[PDB]
Amino acid sequence: LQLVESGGGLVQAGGSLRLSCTASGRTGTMGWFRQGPGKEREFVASHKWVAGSTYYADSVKGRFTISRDNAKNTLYLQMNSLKSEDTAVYYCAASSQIFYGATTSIKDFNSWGKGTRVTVSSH
Amino acid sequence: SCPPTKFQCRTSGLCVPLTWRCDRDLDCSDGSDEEECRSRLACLAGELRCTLSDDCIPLTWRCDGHPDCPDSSDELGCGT
Amino acid sequence: EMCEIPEMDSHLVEKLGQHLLPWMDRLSLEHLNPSIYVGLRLSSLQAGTKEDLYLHSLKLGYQQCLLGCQGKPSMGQLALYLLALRANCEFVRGHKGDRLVSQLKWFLEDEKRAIGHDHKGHPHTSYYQYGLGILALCLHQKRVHDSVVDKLLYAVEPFHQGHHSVDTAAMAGLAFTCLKRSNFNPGRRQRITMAIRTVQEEILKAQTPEGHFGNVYSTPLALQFLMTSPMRGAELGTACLKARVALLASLQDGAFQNALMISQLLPVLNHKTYIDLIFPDCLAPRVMLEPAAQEIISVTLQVLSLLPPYRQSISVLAGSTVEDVLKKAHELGGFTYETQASLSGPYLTSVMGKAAGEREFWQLLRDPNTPLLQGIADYRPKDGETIELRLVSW
Ligand code: CNC
Ligand SMILES: [Ca+2]
Ligand SMILES: [Ca+2]
Repeated sequence: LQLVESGGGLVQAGGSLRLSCTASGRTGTMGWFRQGPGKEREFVASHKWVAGSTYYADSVKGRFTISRDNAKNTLYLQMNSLKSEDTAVYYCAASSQIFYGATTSIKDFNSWGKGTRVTVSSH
Repeated sequence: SCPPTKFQCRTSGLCVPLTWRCDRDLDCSDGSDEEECRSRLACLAGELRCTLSDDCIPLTWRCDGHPDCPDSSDELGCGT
Repeated sequence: EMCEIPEMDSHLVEKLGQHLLPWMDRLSLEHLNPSIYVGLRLSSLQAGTKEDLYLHSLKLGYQQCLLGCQGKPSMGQLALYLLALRANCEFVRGHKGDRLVSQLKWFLEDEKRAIGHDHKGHPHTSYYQYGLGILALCLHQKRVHDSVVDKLLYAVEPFHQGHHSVDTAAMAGLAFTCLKRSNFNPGRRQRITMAIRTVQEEILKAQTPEGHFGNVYSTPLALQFLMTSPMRGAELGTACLKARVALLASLQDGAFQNALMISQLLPVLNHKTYIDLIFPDCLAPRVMLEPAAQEIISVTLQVLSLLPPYRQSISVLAGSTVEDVLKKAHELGGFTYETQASLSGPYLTSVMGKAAGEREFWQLLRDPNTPLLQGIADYRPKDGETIELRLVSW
């Protein structure tokens, strides 16, 4: 399954970057993962099919807002109130299986995008 | 009717294992099993020694409502 | 709202039971299945005198092998044997019974130790079996320490990552429900109460747009758990009706062939769950089950994990099982596989002389990288399918 990310460039701290990922086909769980440069990858947020199937990593809670258009196979991350650590590459990911909460780890997701890099400025 | 390896319950005729013929457990329906009758290995921490048996059991098995010791010592005084 | 899954057509239920029926005459220890007995006793169907012989065989096999044999029943299977006793309105008793209880308690204690106080360490079997063991003991009114419950209480919270199994969450939830109804572990009562709600929410969040909770085969156990308690604030009624729709479609499309799966579904179709084994109703009327009176297919078998790698096209009659394709591959040459007995059915221990190690299983997949939801005997491949066997780490 193909996943194509969009949005996300050069923001001053405090924030408001929206983000997007569209998929060729319906998927079970779709999530977002951020990689700090040189530091593996970190889970950011899931969103399974129904309602608030929203799962958040404790770092982003209160900025957050993962959302999912099931009609258009497209997920989104509002990412308000951005900070130093939020600088990273953000990858969209998907898996055809809906499981018991918090997949969190990589390896549980089969399909990945190329990523949008996001960068936050101190001044 | 019954192999040497297995005791034959009377009345039922059911063949049950020869062990259990005298296990103080009434395995046959009539009870024909019972009526016809008749240097040391250290334990972990957080285990009890059974008062009379070799056996060791988690110390949480003390007064849990079930006799885990052959002597049943894990369930004897059993009051605050 | 309540989870109510209304009765399916009696004909449809009957044909499910007829799938179980041949197993009533398979009394060898490799085929004895306490889950089949339980599922049937909790159903609206019965096998008459065959049931009594089946239970007798279970008690002969399990007590002789564990306390004294081709193989031995695992501890997880011993837990299901305990459910079978409840299904006949029996409490495990006598000196043999007491010993069996302590063996199951030792299983839980060993898994507790394996998990650790850090909680980093994995159990040697699954959290599913850990929950099943607690449930089985609780059903016979045998207490387990709060420290044992806590492992499961943790394993159920969404971000825990021990497992991501709707079946395990449902079984846990079932274990937690038995503890709560029995007023066991009062020093964990609030956490047990909260854990039940947690499992409810996570299961209702695993619902598929089709209606299933996780997978068609997770839905039965999930429904068993959801049926045991109200869920205020949530629309449990709606979720469960959507699941029946999904369940009905799956049934009419022949999804349920496996005996264990049927044994987990039949109680649901009779408005019963494993929690009904606390106060069993053994004399409730049940309908007597009576025995229910060419194309060539090529399937590609691929084993990339092994070196040298294996890709071959195997020609079999249509409706053939993955095991049937595997058997042909052995006859043609260059393929060896090994299988071990399970209550679900054959389990693939080895492919081509490589046998999975600890935390390793041979996954069954159909390209592209889609894991199969059915076993080698149950799954029948469509023409042109590529069936892959991959060693993977769980
Ligand atoms: C735990 C887990 C589970 N699994 Co696996 C999963 N995920 N499983 C297993 C582990 C198992 C390993 C362990 N040490 O426990 C695990 C992950 C490696 C295994 C592997 C998969 N599993 C399988 C699925 C499909 C089955 N498994 C379940 C039985 C699914 C179970 C859920 C359920 N509803 O029962 C499950 C939660 C609990 C199994 C249990 O302990 N039962 C209690 C025990 C007392 O009974 P038992 O029979 O003696 O348990 C043994 C067997 O279950 C066997 N086993 C496990 N899965 C299967 C599947 C089949 C088809 C067969 C014949 C045996 C097994 O392993 C256990 C020995 O430890 C099943 C309901 C899960 C599900 N909802 O999808 C599913 C069967 C669906 C069906 N139509 O029957 C796989 C085929 C997936 C795949 N494509 O590879 C595969 C089996 C491949 C093979 N080599 O033959
Ligand atoms: Ca006896
Ligand atoms: Ca005790």
